[PDB]
Amino acid sequence: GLKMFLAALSLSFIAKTLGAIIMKSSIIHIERRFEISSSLVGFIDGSFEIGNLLVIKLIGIGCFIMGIGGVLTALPHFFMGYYRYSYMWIYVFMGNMLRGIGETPIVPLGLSYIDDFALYLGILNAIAMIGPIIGFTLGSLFSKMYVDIGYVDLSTIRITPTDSRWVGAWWLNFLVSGLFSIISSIPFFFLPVMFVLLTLLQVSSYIGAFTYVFKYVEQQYGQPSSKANILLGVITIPIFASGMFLGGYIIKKFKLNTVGIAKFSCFTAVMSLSFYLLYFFILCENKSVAGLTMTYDGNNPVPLSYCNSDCNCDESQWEPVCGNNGITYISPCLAAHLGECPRDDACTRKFYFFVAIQVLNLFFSALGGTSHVMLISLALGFHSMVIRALGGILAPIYFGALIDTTCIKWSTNNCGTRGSCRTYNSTSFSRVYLGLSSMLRVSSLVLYIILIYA
Amino acid sequence: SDIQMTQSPSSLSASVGDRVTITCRASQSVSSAVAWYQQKPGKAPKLLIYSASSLYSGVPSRFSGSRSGTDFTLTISSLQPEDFATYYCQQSSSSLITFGQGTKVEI
Amino acid sequence: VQLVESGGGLVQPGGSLRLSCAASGFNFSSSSIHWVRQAPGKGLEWVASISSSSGSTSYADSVKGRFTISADTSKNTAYLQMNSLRAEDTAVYYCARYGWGGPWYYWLRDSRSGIDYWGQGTLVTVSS
Ligand SMILES: CC(C)CCC[C@@H](C)[C@H]1CC[C@H]2[C@@H]3CC=C4C[C@@H](OC(=O)CCC(=O)O)CC[C@]4(C)[C@H]3CC[C@]12C
Ligand SMILES: C[C@]12CC[C@H]3c4ccc(OS(=O)(=O)O)cc4CC[C@@H]3[C@@H]1CCC2=O
Repeated sequence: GLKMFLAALSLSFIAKTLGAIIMKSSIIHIERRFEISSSLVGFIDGSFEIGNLLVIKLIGIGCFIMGIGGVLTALPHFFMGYYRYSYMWIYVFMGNMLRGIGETPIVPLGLSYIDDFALYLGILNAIAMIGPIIGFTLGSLFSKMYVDIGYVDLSTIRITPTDSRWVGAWWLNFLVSGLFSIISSIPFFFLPVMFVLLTLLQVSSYIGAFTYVFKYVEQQYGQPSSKANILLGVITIPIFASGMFLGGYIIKKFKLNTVGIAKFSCFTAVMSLSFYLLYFFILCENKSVAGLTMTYDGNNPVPLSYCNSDCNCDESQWEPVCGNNGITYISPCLAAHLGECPRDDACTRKFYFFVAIQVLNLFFSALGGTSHVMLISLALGFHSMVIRALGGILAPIYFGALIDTTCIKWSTNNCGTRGSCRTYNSTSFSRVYLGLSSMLRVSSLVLYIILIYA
Repeated sequence: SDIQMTQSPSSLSASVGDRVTITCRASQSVSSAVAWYQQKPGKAPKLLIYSASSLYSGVPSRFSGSRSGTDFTLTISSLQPEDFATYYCQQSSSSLITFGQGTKVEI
Repeated sequence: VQLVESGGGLVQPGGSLRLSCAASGFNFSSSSIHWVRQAPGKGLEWVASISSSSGSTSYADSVKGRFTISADTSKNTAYLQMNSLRAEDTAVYYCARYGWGGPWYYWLRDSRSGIDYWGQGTLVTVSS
């Protein structure tokens, strides 16, 4: 008769597996409304690890606390003004921290009470990966709506999702998440050395890359939030589950007792880096944004235009146009129609190659992703805590720092520009993003080699 | 139903920058679904206020509508030269509409 | 965005007639088109309604029946076919849409009230 208890903890785990999938998708939308540089979205994201460090039947209370955290995460939107077509993001930060609190006694006490009473971890993690695809599809459905929906006639909106300034309804994501957490809290109230470095220098890459994959697929390739969301949701997550299952299937398929698992970890890492260094050869050439990379006339890299030197237009505001030739100018003052110049069909076709390479990379990672815990008692806890703390808090911070080192035009808000980046010099974007990722991967690989040697 | 609406004033003489208080009365079945329109000669009416509190996006912020008991009211905060026209108070419910005889302001 | 009515003339007393209203810019299906009348130098009045693709015919307790309100959803048109306009129907008929109501978080307690967009209309006067 424990099956009801099992279903209760399953509904508990669904909320935790939904949380990150929600936050890292909301990060791109909550950067343009509060108009904050991309170095503080790192801190907002790291707040969720900050709370977990701070807090480091009863297993159910955390679910209601998380519902509270998510509802407080969305509460700023109701009690606030309108976003043009502040020191207020604090709530969001506080909110996220609250979330982390609930996350503390939920995951471990589950297995703890599970091993005492009466495979269970197996079936639980099997039914675990559901929430991610649910959340990815919800994000694909909500990244189609505005930010102040229910309060403005959508037809009077002029921005489009392919445009830069557009921001969706993230508060609804947090709201549905918190409501699900509250509901999942309802039943429990009635129910009764070198290896840590090796793994850190690999997990930091994954967390940063997930935090900024949408920034990449939106500024080098022409893919909005909805398409890239549902394409990872429908495709990449079932294959991730297939890899996680094949991990345990392989452990039984061949006896990888001690040297076998080491060889397998080296193998999965090498296959990862082998299928991950191909993003360079799928690279589409950068777009032409005059006045920021190339001068108004001629092709060379603030020497104002000869034609615009006479006109007394105003710098520092993004409202673009698309010349018939394929060059985008900053605003009609400086010079076809309102919008930008989308890339040729070449990049739109290359995006599917990007998708296939991403699927294959996540796959070849998922094989060792499960064997890692098999390889390594309190040391498990120390490794877990260290990777969580350092990766979570530090990855989006340094990633955002460098990505902010490559941002041509910014926005001004009454002072101190520090406005959300509204155009990226795409080649520098590729260099920085892929370079940090690849250098970190190889830094982990050399440690793998040293370990398997010893 | 049998929803009616009456409109007591029929010729007002407010001056510039005043607080005219045009007031319609709900005869039967107060529905809290009123709307106040404005019409100039030989043109098509526009929406000033709907549900007696909100406004139409584009309308000057002077016009203030309010609900009290059974007699809705419309106060023009301060008249202007582009305001002297006819004002209609309409009521609607579950696909049945009823209109009013209109207050005509003048000087 | 724009709603234009066409048809209407000086039909002799008795007989029938039909007026059409075309509109594009909004989903022509999910927009409760309404007909409203204004006699010469008088108040307004409501005539009919087609809430959606569904008929949902509803009329006025003074001229009910003699009118029929239909719609060609494929041809994005609203139709009002009238019979025996005797003397009182002389007016300047207007099409209209129930505009987007106020902020849809707390205006579900109150029903739909506003009327956003209006056509210029043309007379359907009737006499001998
Ligand atoms: C403080 C505690 C008690 C939580 C309160 C939550 C409510 C404020 C939420 C729950 C359901 C929400 C609604 C769910 C869905 C919608 C539809 C959404 O889209 C539309 O209405 C479509 C508009 C259009 O198509 O033009 C607008 C917001 C709204 C009304 C939401 C408004 C806010 C609501 C009422
Ligand atoms: C599979 C996943 C959804 C999104 C995933 C992702 C997406 C892009 C990404 O960027 S990439 O540079 O590795 O392409 C990395 C990852 C790493 C894993 C991460 C999640 C683990 C749980 C989950 O539901």
